[PDB]
Amino acid sequence: MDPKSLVGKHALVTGASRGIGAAIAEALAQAGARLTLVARKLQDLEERVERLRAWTEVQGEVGDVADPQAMESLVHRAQERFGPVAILVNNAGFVLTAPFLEINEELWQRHIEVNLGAAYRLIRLLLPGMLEMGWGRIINISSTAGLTGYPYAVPYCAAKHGLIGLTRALALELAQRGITVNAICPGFTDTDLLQASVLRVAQRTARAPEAVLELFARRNPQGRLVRPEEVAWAVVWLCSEKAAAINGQAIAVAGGEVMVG
Amino acid sequence: MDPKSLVGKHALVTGASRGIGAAIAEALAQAGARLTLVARKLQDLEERVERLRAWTEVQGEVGDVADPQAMESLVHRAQERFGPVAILVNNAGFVLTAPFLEINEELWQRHIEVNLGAAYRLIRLLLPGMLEMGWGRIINISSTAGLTGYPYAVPYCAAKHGLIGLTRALALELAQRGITVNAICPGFTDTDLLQASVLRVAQRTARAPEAVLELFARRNPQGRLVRPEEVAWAVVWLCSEKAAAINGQAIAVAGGEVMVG
Amino acid sequence: MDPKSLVGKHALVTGASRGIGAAIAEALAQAGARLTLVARKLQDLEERVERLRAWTEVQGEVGDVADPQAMESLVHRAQERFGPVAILVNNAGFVLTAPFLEINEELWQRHIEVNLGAAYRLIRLLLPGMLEMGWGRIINISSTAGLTGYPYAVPYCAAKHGLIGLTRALALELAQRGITVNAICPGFTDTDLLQASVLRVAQRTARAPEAVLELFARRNPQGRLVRPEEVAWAVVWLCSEKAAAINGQAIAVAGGEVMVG
Amino acid sequence: MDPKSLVGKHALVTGASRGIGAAIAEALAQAGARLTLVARKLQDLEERVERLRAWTEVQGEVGDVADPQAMESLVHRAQERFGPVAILVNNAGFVLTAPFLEINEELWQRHIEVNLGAAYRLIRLLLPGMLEMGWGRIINISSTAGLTGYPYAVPYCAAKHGLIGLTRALALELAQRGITVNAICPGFTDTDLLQASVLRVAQRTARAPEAVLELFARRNPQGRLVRPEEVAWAVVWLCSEKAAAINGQAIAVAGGEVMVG
Amino acid sequence: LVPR
Ligand SMILES: [Mg+2]
Ligand SMILES: [Mg+2]
Repeated sequence: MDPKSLVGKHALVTGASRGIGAAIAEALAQAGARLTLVARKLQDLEERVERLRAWTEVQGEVGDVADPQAMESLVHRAQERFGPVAILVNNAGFVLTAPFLEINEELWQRHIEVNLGAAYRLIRLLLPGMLEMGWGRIINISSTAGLTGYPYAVPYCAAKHGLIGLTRALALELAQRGITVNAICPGFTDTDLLQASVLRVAQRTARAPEAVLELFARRNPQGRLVRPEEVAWAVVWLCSEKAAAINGQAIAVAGGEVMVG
Repeated sequence: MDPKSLVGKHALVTGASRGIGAAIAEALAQAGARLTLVARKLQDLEERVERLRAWTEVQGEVGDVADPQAMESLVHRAQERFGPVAILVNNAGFVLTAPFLEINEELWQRHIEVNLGAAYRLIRLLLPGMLEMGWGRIINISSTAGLTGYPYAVPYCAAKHGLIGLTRALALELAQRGITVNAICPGFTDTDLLQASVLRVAQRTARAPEAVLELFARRNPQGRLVRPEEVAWAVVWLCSEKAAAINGQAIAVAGGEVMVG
Repeated sequence: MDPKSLVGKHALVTGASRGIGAAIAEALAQAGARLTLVARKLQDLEERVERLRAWTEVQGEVGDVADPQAMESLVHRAQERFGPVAILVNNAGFVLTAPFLEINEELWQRHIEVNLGAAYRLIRLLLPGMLEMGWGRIINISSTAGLTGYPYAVPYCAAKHGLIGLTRALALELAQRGITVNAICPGFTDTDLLQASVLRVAQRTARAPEAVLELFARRNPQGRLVRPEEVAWAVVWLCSEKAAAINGQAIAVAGGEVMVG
Repeated sequence: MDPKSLVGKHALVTGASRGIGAAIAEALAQAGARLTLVARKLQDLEERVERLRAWTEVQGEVGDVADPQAMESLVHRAQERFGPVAILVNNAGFVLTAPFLEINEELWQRHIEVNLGAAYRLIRLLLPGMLEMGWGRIINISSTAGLTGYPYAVPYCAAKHGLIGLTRALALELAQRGITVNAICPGFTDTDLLQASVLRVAQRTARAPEAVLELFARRNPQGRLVRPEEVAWAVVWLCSEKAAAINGQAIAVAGGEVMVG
Repeated sequence: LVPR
């Protein structure tokens, strides 16, 4: 990508304070896009906004993507300051692994609403602006669980696969409207949250954290975790005008764990 | 298949009064399975039960698969009469095509609950019986909308793709527990509901119903609609013990419209 | 199948003397099809023919499927005795696992000619007869290596994927000609050929053959090898007239190792 | 020049004088890679080399990729001038559409050798250099015919699917060796080669070339042909170190015609 | 949540 590629394009990213969302925001900022970063907590969001102001005009907003009323108000405030959103990156996730019979109606609904319902409601709010402008990019951060199954992750796989279905059908519906709809499907990514789970099980099984990291990296044929910057690289690539022919695709960022076709 | 293959196997089929569900019930009845047929209306359900009693012991139960309390009671009554369910065929569907922006929260939720949530709740209720027996078959009737996108059918594609995700993850979870979990994905099938829509468009465009049937059959490379019996043939094939190696699969019954891999 | 049995249908099966091919021939013989069994050696072929004559009219023919002149003559002799071939099961395979740089031009060509070229030439020879009759079934026995990659099996994966490509394009070309073209993709199957591949990789990775057998069965989520009868069950299912809507599909028989969609 | 990403990386591109190959060479030249451009004809290759010397050090070599002896010598000459090849883009293609029965052994072999065999031999020649350097990129330009079937293009689909199988297996084999192997699958692209295919099908189906061009653009949901720049954009994206996690993937560049997963 |  060029240094002044997405200049004058308002991009909104959810789950932006840390991990994958933070790296996506950083890659879009280095490309010149004006950013709206959405996160659940005030801590880490304001620090990310201050850091990314060195490259572009950045803004932060706190809100729960599951709450429709909170998002309807948040979207209005963000579009009032930086205009309509041209690039939307849906990066909200939730996974609680358990045997299928131990998943009650409430936990089933939470997986569906966070991983699929939130993206539906945000697209519904920002799509009129994209249609009015005649150009747009909707990028859904799904997972390898949206392309393949995992035991003990039935609700997560069902919701993430549903996000690929939403991606594919909407890509065809908006094909001749100047908007592309794509999904990026990362495998296990090296985030501060993952490093805490590695350190937790290492402290509980009397093992070194490096030995525990091997268990997480085992599914990746490259023998390592995916870096958040590698997920972000796939996102920024799609925002270019030369990526207009990329539509309805699920790009796996998992070292070969899932090989799409 | 053999004429006395599924003798002594209790099979429960939803959406059994007409179309695909009726053909599935007929094929399972000719194979010798004891049937519990679930449908929303009393009318065609009792007629189907009376017709299928010529081949096997049949039972009819009326209930809304979206209501959990109604299904919890229905399952208890059916298992009291014919014992635990060994074969579950989830065939509940709902589709209302519209532009994405014209899909309110209520309509979005209805697509998710009928096409995905109902299968989750019925599997949750009948899986303990299958685990106790050490053998079972969970067959989810999805659609080609679970494998590819269609414009103006975003919620239907999202829910049907979610049913493939549920299928895949649960197939891995139950792989060494004697149960196979598979999805059958029909394309446009020649049902009384579809024939009403073809006759409606023929009477609105001054065309013969045969010319309108060409538009519906256009996506099928074979130039015809899928027959309900062809969907049923794929269901009964999976119930055999020789189909134990078929697990986590999505079988498209669409003449080549979707070519799986 | 009893109501729509294969009586009066000439079926030709390659690699028929042992393993998957023998189980396919047995299933087709019990269904009433007249069989032409092709194999490289005379030894187990004539024993299989004598055993299967209890169910149907069987014929044995020896030949190398890689040699075009030998197959052109063999086909002529078989069609002279039992008329044109209605069902063709391409079950010729060859795999020699090695690092990519240790695969010379000769060995690369052998993988392409046995696993893909042989199916092309046999379809070219028998397709005019199927078109004349207005009905036919072409069933290509590929592998999970036709749907996913495996290290140290690059030429085998390339040739087996090519067979899926042949399957898909020809299914669309013959969609309205009464013929279905499908592929069955088994995982590791319990055969004498598998035992040779186990001993080969054990001698190359400094491991015991029992550890290699367990490693291959570990790829199958069901914790066991696929039975040849399970592959045969998927073949005979496709030959029914009720399986006319199954076209251009790749059916994985691998317990969930590969989940198609 | 500002984009200094692939500076000091020797990239070899086949089919580089015109169309997709020319756009790939242009994108790699603007990124700072030293280029070896291979084409069958001296015409247009020398002119492309002279034009691209404004951005980077370029070299032109004429040779038939089907001939192994000619390629073995060509590779030696190119590596003598610019050192070992770090990026290999296999963009050799050949398609002659016809009914399956009108494809003789010679024409079948030409499709296999040009679309699949040439990539195998070039990877075999350049992979030792990539392993020695500890870094590499193998990018196979396949097609939507490598992911789905097309009537009247059976040999092209078989060879292009085989190139995806080569891509997948080799990606796993080289996963921990610093090299990624991926395939880019364009749909109908606006090139001089496409105009020849349009004129060929028009002369064979008694239709005007304008009607054939519209029929091919109708398969693309975006209602237009893919631009060569769009295919090139997907190639250069993969060459970055931030695309190291993209391995064993097939990226469709077809507006949503094929939706990978 | 710092704006601007
Ligand atoms: Mg597909
Ligand atoms: Mg897959």
